[PDB]
Amino acid sequence: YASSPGGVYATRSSAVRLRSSVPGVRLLQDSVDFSLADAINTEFKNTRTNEK
Amino acid sequence: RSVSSSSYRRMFGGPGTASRPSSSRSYVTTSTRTYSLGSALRPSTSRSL
Repeated sequence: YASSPGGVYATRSSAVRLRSSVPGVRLLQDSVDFSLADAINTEFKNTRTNEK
Repeated sequence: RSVSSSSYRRMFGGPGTASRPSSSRSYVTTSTRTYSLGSALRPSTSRSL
């Protein structure tokens, strides 16, 4: 029943102030919570609940 | 006829370090210590008493 296995959270990293330019060729993320699909993973299983 | 170069082409260092920011990824990458309470979420007790 313990949260955060190993005591984990996103502790602040902050390094040497490297001024690289980065031209920023994006991976766009059409799964910025594709979430309608994971509510739908719960409904691919509510459809199983009604049939059952 | 000795060449008379001072600093002579301005004076400002070298081209030469625009201080590209060294982010603190010299820290340790975070401890992902999450936990799953996978047992108590099915309260397995004999009410047959």
